[PDB]
Amino acid sequence: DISDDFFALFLDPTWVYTCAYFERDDMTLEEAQLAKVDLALDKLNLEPGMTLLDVGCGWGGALVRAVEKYDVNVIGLTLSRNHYERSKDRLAAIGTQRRAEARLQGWEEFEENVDRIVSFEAFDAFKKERYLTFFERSYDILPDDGRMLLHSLFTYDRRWLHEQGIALTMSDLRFLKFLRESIFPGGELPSEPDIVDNAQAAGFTIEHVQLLQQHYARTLDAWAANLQAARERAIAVQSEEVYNNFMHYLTGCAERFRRGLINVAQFTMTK
Repeated sequence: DISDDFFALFLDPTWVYTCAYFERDDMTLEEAQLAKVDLALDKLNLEPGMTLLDVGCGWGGALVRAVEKYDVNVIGLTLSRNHYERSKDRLAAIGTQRRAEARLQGWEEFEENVDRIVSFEAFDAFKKERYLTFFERSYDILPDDGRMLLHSLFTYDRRWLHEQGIALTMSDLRFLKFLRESIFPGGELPSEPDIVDNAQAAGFTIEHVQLLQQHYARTLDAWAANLQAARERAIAVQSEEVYNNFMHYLTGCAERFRRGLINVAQFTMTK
């Protein structure tokens, strides 16, 4: 696995490794990551004491913000031990009377009632055979007035891209191979209908779709600039091969968000 010490060289202090939201053009990376979390959590209409489930909680940045700003009980799920350990430690260091727990557990095994669900860039890594099952389970554990904010990457097919004046280049195919054949996201993404049609089949209404395509291009630019500035320490923690691979991933994904080849969006999902 890639060490937390490597990610610490280019992530902001929230340890959020998903698309930020530069709500104001002059926000720092940290302010834009908190704005992204707040943007999602505001759509859930949280009241203090509600229980929020975070599917794919990462290193705990969103849950920590959820407790601190919104005063909710939180459950975070992750299958990554490095993610679980940091989430566990950070939530315990919060001074709160609320429940704040991280679990080394997949959503497929989680069956408690919660009031609201949020998920940042976990869905686009699910198997397509689990798309509907995820929304059926999400629907089932939410109350009658429950809400879910699904933040997810998705891709476009050749024909839609052509209608938008975009074509995939040989360079784009070589990058697509490098994704699947290495350890990075973006390979085998869902389409937008994969999200919308399965969510609606499970009974959800799509209240709102907010695209963040160019916010991700800026986020990836910032991670790449941070990593370049810390290149020597990055190579010491890992290796030159890993540094160059990460730099190829970050700049290559930023380029393809700017070109419009893929997208990222927050789907406000109601019952």
